[PDB]
Amino acid sequence: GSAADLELERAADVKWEDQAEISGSSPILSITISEDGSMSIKNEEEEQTLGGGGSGGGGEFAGVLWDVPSPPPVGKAELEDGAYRIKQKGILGYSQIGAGVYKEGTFHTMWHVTRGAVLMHKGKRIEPSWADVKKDLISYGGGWKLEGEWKEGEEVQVLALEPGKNPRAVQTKPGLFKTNAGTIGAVSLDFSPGTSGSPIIDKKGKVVGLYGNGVVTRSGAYVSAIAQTEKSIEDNPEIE
Amino acid sequence: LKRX
Repeated sequence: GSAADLELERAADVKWEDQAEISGSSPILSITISEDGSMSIKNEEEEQTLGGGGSGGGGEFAGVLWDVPSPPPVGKAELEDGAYRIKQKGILGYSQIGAGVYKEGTFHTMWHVTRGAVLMHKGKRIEPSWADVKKDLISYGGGWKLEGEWKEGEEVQVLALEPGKNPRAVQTKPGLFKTNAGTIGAVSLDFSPGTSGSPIIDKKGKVVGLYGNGVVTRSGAYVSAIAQTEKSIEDNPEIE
Repeated sequence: LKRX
């Protein structure tokens, strides 16, 4: 199956990009809720395209694509530092999810990108430290720790890496969609399917969370849950 | 790393 070739490629940094475009604030949508736990639109989308799409340093066009500087003189772990385009040879072949979020020493991205697979540099393997389906958040290096948390009340921007192009910082204010439970409040955006792992970053580089699990709705708009850093619940002693 |  998979979990045998999942390569990283830095494209940008996890930060507000000056390409700030107001496109969110999308009012009331109707999304088809699957048994309350899941939520989606009943329209089969298909849009596996981000990494490559031009001779942009990172690439190969054979296996995967990279931008990883782990050096033989003093290195051990992997750290390209920032917002990554990411692509595996697995599941349905050679396809890119896009956004891999590594800040300081912690790599923290979405769960729905996988079912808890291992990472690498096209034939050099590195294991993640955490995977959680509930919040839809995975970690590498250790337990995730930032600070900020976005929720439907304040306005933010989503840092979505474009296919073959620059990190599209889209200004996304709170949105919501109608539900069997009444309404869910989330990030409602009229735009192309934003990259999986897109960090929720303010103009001042605040919050720096993650776009949650969602779908291309109206076969045109992209609406997804809000994911944020609650700080990793280390109830257990880290050593003793 | 696959779809989105």
